Amino acid sequence: LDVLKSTQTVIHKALEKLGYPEEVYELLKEPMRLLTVKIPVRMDDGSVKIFTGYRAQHNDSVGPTKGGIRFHPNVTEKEVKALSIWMSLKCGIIDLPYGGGKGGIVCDPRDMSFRELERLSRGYVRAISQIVGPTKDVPAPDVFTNSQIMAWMMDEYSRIDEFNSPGFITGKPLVLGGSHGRESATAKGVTICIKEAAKKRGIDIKGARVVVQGFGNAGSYLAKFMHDAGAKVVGISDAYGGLYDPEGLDIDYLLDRRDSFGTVTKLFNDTITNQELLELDCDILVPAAIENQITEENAHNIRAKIVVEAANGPTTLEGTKILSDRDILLVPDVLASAGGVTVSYFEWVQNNQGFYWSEEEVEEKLEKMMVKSFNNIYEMANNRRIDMRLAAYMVGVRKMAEASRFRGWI
Amino acid sequence: LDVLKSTQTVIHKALEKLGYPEEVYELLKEPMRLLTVKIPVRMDDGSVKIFTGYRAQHNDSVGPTKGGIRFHPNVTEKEVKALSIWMSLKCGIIDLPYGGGKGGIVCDPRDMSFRELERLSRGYVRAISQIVGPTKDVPAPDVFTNSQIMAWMMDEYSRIDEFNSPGFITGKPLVLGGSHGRESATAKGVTICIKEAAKKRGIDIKGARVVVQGFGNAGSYLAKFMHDAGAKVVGISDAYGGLYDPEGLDIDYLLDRRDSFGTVTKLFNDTITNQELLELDCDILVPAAIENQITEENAHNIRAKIVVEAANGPTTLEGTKILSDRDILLVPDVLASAGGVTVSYFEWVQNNQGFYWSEEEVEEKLEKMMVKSFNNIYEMANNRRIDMRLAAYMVGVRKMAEASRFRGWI
Amino acid sequence: LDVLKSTQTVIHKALEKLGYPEEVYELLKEPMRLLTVKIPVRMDDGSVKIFTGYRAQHNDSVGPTKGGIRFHPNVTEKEVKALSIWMSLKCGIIDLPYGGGKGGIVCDPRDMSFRELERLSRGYVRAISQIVGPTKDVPAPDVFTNSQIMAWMMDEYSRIDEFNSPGFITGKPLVLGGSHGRESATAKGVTICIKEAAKKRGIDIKGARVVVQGFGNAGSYLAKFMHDAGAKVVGISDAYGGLYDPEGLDIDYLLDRRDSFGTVTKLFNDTITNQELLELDCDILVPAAIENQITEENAHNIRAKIVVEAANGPTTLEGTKILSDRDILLVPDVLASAGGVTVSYFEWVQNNQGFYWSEEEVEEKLEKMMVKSFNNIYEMANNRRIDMRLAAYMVGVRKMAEASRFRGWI
Amino acid sequence: LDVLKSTQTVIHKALEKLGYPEEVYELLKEPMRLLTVKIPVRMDDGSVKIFTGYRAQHNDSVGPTKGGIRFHPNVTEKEVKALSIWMSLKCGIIDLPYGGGKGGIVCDPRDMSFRELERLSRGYVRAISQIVGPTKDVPAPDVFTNSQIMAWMMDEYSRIDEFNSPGFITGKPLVLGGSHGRESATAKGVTICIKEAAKKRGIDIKGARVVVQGFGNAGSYLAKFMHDAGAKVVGISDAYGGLYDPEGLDIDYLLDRRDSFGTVTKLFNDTITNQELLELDCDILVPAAIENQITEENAHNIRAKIVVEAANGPTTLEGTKILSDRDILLVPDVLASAGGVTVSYFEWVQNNQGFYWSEEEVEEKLEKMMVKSFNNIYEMANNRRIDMRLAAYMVGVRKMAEASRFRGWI
Amino acid sequence: GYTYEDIQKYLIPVIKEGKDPLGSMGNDAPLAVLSDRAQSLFNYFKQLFAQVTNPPIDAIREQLVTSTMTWLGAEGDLLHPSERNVRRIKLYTPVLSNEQFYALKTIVHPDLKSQKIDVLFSEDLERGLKDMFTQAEKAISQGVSLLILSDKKMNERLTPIPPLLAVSALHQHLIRKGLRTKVSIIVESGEAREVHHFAALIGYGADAINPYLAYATYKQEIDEGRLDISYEEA
Repeated sequence: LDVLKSTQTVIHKALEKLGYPEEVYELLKEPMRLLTVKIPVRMDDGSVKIFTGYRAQHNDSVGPTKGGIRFHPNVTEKEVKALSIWMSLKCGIIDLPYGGGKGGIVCDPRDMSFRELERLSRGYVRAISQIVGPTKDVPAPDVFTNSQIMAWMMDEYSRIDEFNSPGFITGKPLVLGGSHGRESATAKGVTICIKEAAKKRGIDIKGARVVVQGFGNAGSYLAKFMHDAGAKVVGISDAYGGLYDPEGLDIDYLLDRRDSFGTVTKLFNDTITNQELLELDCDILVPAAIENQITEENAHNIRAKIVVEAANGPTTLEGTKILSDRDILLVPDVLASAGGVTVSYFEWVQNNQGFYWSEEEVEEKLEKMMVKSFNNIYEMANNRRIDMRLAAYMVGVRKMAEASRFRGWI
Repeated sequence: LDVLKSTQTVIHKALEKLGYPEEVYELLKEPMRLLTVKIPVRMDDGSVKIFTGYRAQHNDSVGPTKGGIRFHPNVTEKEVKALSIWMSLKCGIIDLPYGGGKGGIVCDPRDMSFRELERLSRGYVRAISQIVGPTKDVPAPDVFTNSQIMAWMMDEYSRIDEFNSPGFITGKPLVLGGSHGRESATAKGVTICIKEAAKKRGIDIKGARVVVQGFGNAGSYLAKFMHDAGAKVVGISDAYGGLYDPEGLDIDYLLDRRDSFGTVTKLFNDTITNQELLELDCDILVPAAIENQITEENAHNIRAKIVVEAANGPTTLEGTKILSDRDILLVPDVLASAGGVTVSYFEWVQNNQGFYWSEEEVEEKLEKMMVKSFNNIYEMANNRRIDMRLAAYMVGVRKMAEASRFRGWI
Repeated sequence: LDVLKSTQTVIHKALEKLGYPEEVYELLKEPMRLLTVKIPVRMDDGSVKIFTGYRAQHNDSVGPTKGGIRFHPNVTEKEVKALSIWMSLKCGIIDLPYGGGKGGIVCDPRDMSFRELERLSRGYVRAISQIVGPTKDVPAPDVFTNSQIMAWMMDEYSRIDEFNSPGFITGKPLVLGGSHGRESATAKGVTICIKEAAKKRGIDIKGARVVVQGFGNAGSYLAKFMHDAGAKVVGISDAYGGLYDPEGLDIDYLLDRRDSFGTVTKLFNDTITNQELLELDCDILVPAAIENQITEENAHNIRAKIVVEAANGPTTLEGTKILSDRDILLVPDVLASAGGVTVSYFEWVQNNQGFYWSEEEVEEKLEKMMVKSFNNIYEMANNRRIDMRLAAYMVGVRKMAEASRFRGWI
Repeated sequence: LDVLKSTQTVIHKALEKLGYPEEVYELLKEPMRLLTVKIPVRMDDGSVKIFTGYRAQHNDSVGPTKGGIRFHPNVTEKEVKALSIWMSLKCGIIDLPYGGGKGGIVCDPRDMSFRELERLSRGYVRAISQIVGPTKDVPAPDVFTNSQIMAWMMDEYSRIDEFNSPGFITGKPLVLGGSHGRESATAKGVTICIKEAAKKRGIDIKGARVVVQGFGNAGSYLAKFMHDAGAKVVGISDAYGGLYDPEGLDIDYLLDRRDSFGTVTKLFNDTITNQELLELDCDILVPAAIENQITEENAHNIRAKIVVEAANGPTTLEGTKILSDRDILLVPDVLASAGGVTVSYFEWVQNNQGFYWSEEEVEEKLEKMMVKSFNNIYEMANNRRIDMRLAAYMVGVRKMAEASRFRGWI
Repeated sequence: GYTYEDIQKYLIPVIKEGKDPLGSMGNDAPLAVLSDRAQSLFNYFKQLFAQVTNPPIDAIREQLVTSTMTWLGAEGDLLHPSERNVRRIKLYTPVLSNEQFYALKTIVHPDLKSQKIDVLFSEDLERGLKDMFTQAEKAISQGVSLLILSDKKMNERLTPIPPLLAVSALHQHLIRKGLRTKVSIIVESGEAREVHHFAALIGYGADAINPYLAYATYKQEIDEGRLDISYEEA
């Protein structure tokens, strides 16, 4: 209900800290291009259903907008605008030549079918075809979207434009112009941020104790990366509980027994709950799981020197304040989870060139980009006695404000 | 009370009477395109102001949308959508190859300057340039908008498209591709409606006892046109009351140079009977002073064999039903005030052809079009045993529904 | 099997008579743009079927190609090319600013369904979208095609091009930009040709005896037009037989009892077979029915002074030779049945202008065009002692050859 | 015998082995676009000649089609379609973002003049300009076509599109946007294939007893490249017979300036053993003299541990099966001769980027690409227990099939 | 058929103790076929056991011998297997949570397709089963690899087919027609709250089950104050 207001508040605070006037905030608080469309879709039963779609473009001064499309019944204009602004912030943090964009459709994919989903995706692409393209707006997947939906959208756009346009949409399969590293991008970015934070704090990664809350794809890849780097993972968690071993957890065996959903717990063995998993003795803590897990009660009980928010908003304002008081280095999600956006940008670059890179090239480029962003944010937060979250917000808004001023919009 | 909800309701009943499924109403109740934009404008003081703009497109099945733009501070998304639906209804009634369109900007031109207005119009065109054009969306003027603004918009679009595009926007001056008959369009339309109604009935235009609640601009024009052949009985609602009460006497031609700003025609101190006179045994009635003058209480009091609406919402549903029961002809405003839209369509045709017509050609084509529309509405109303307002609504929605069904959207 | 060879032969003969060199024949014998495409269509059962589509464009020197699309299982490249050349001949005869085009799809609409037909039409439009448009190629309907299919194609093209394109395809419904007179066009053209031939031969239309073989829409409209003009229809035919009355046949009552398919015969009443209907005593004979009806045996028995080939190829070479020997004026189909093409051209003009004419305007314009074409052909065939068929072929090829020479292609 | 039917058969068996439905074969057996055009060309004698041209596009699911053009009088629709399918297979094997394309013109350049060839190429480009471009179809050279023709085509397309389009066509000179390594592409590709095959096997490149049936252009180049490290045993089929028979002896470098037109390298009167020598205990074999040199009779006679095909159809199915049973490695020609396509792809990438690479970069990228393709083919062949030719065919068709399924065409 | 006793003595104790609740004084009530009251089809089927010719085992003590791994998808070429045989989903537990069920439904992957069949009937149970069979065959022909039998969207007019009967009938039909190995069966039924129910469904063909109604009951108990443990842990 207040997501847009909160985003506006953080934008205002960042602009005030940077010293920009109020006209910049007036321009950047709301997107300058919001489109609402009605999509008629023929269903399997033969009836026709009218779906509602939204597409918001926060800014285009830096470059073409970059956004995602989510198929949820609770989507709203306010949510779409707020997430477009957040995407702009992420792009500015990573220093991409992108703006912020966000798409949404009011639907229930659980009740929808394969052919109905294809028809809905095509209809949405048609409705927004007038303001999107490889040079205007680049969509990607979000909740209840995947490579098949991206491929359907790409086919729709090519069928409209009379020529193939792989760069119009990212998140595609490899055969259609996808990029390697699309699955381990977030985990690799989190690993890079963890390594940089450890270097800054003097903690040696070799033998460092890491706890990961969440063993999905991101959690599994992150645990594998720490194990390869030499850090010891002393705790993992899944939907059924967690495990604890100060001397190591045998990540190889855990991954071998890992199923599709990421379950690794045994049946007749007691498990460790997340509440006391977060309180374990470790140097690095990584919540990549459900949000609102760190609060006042557990902030003092947390024993981690570094906390990295792999998931979205796993920490509250009070928890951040307490961690800052306790001198615990917090890595915000807006920075940690930018690996997916970076890999989508690499996919766009590959589509533009016609040349597709390899896993090693993607790895090294992502490493350099994330390291530069992390170092810039850390230097900003050291020069100004503020938090990394505020520093990241300022870094995100600076590029957009400067581009708008240079182009003369304000 | 809600204008949008009232429009959806009238569309629903018209479609139900026509015998269409509910999916047609679901499609036509809400426009399929709603673009919201933010326009930065540099004011004369060196500051920058962000203006909000809306553009609604309702249905493109029949053809390119045609819509006016109004510069008012009270515009809203719901109002814009409702006006787009009403424009679609008018276009369907007149049988134009157009759809429903509308636009608006939240601004106060009374406060804005000439250069500021030029910049605002140019920015609006730049913002909506992607979804407008001679083949997609044709803007036109509305309240607080005029030919200078239309010319600025035309220049901006021509610069964007790298070639002259006179047909993109209507309401232009003659030098830039304007059309004759723009000023007298609405008055002429009501005159043809009155003449056709009289011809359909047994009344002639020689005596033609005419009651008018206008005497301002349109009322004065229609009274003057009637005076050539018909007569007058009483004039009401001249911004001061029943200042005119010939009661069986005519009025000398006084349309040379006169306005209501100072007196009405001769002197403000002349005898005044009262605010509302009405009544009297007349044969033609033209109520246009305020919204909803006719109510249940005075529905049976009027003694006019023919009533022609010249304002917006001058009569209620109960009054319309009472008049229909009494067998008094009632010409809806949606049909009476279509002359401006017809003339804009003629201007669009002239721009497309490259050949510009004369006043006589415009007049004769307008006569043909409005006579055909009136005859179709009257015949369908007689066949269905319904009122003229409902008949007009059904005639308007029939074209859109049939086009959508043919194209396969429903 | 030899349709293309026959068309090539008639083109060669016409060019030889006109005196053009052999390079003109080499250019005009085959189309300069033939496209073969494969259309994947998802069927109701869920399977995928690959259909084969062809699109041929004979010439474009005069202007955009004009053609038709037929949904038949026996379509072939040779047939498509030959019919494109025939369409070019028709356009040249009528003096239209068009070329020749022809589309075809290998399918069985009888076994296909409504949704499958829609999908196939959309797929064909997509496959040929790269070489067609309002300025390149204008399709129309043919065997197993109608206004719904044309509307589907138009929707597909607009959905591709991001703006409505009514002029891309003709044969549409009125609501989507169709033209009046689309049903009586062929009959009206046949009537015009009959009247001109009677004027040339000195036969007075008043009281002239007319026999019509075929009482479909064309036959019924033609009979009505003759009855209105004053000529007496002494014979009509349907799928079950024919009637004969030298003093008149009560066309009003026959049309009143006419069903959808055109049957007017009684049940327990003996009828007149077509073989002896063609031999009836009359001044005007009009076969608008199955082909290969006039041959050597019945050519001498035919008692008609004027014969008009409303249908396609109802006469053979031997029959034409015998009629020429007997001094019977033969009006070829390529000229008589051009009313549909002319009305499609009028629809294209209306789409271009944005202004849609009326039945009277269409009637008068068609009258002038057909009268001019008939007079030109008659004068050519009188100046050169040849047949009207050869004169029409020469008139058709002259414009195309001159345009190619002027543009420098030969 | 029919090349098209053979191609359809190999596609069918590859898809069956991969485990795909029959609709995939139905889609991929025939190209989805076949444009036939007639080009008028003004010859130097003032006459006009009509040339026939064909352009086939097989599948655009993966990306824009890439195809060569050949100026031969024996070209045909079936040949063009088969070559387009083969090009698609090669692109899939190399993992390029291309589809299958091909073009041809029925002409005899040996008879045509320089200006006539320029005019013909320009006319071909003008004819097919609607369905070609950097994003749709990329032409390239083939037999009787060269960089001058490519440059003329590029100039014509640039004039049509009003801007420079270097990436529309490949094979251009360096000044116009050409790429290095074009000449030695095929020879280099066979060299990398040989080196990778030897590395996979236990053979080293020091001794490397090499038998070659070439000694003409490509054969001489590969022999020279091998001579740096490996040795030679015998050379066969030098256009005159077994003129070279060292039988365990090397050959001095004689690639400075020598050709087979006059003698071979030293003298034509040197001792000649016979036409076919073969046999001998060698470790590398390179047969490229004529089509189908290896048959059932001599399949078991060869004594080479590795065979690398460098010509078109040098081996039959029975021979391939015999070699596979004997466990002799066999590198298919479709993989061996992909260097030219890879270099054309590099040129396209350079045109898109605006940055042009060097010989070293081209060489290293070619090595990486061909090594990856060879490794993938070898691994898949080992996993499926099949031959390298079938493995290559399946690898080629897998990308196309997966792209089509993802896009929803089947 | 939920009851206050059922909830308070089977669902809450399961959360509290991590095991099936114990009891004493084995069943003295009549069989389902003899009881006047309407009974679920589950109660008509009795679990068998190993008495002689084969012994039972201790799963807890010999957990290294047991395996709950389940495969979802289509089996590859058994005689000539390569890669594609393991291009499927695998689960450690046949019981599916709501989020897992939604993810499986929304996979969308062309190779891994899903189709939902509403196992509901009004008057003709045989007709309902036959429509389910036809829908399954149509989905298999289209390429679907997951069949989701749902009892949801049921009202007074449409009653849910007994899930045990539906699963068994579909399993037998697909086995007869040689298509079972190409698909997997997910059940979304409210009549699944007991170990006996889950075991019967699995043994008669169900690959996975989703007790949405039991989850909803747990959520209601949590919301109304009781069962302080959170929804996810429950």
